[PDB]
Amino acid sequence: VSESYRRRRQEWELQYKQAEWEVNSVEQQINLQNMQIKAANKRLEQVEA
Amino acid sequence: QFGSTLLSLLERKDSLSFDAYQMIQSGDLYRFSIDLQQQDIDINKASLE
Repeated sequence: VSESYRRRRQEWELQYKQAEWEVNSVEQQINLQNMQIKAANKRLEQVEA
Repeated sequence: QFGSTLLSLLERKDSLSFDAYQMIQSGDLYRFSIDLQQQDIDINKASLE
């Protein structure tokens, strides 16, 4: 029975590691849209000018 | 002859000066719109980054 502990442990441990890289990943959308919003805001220059 | 002359040439000045203002003043467009590519390049770079 002593191995059952390690077995149950490891899937949770790896899922936490999964969450780690996933949170690393999602930063992309934040900076992508930061660029999008600022550029689009500047784009109004062409119209108003 | 004076009348006709001045008329024609002044109308020339007018027309050319219209397009003159248009061309000289609106020519700022490319510098103004440099960001169009100058930041979308970073947009695409950030993807793989």
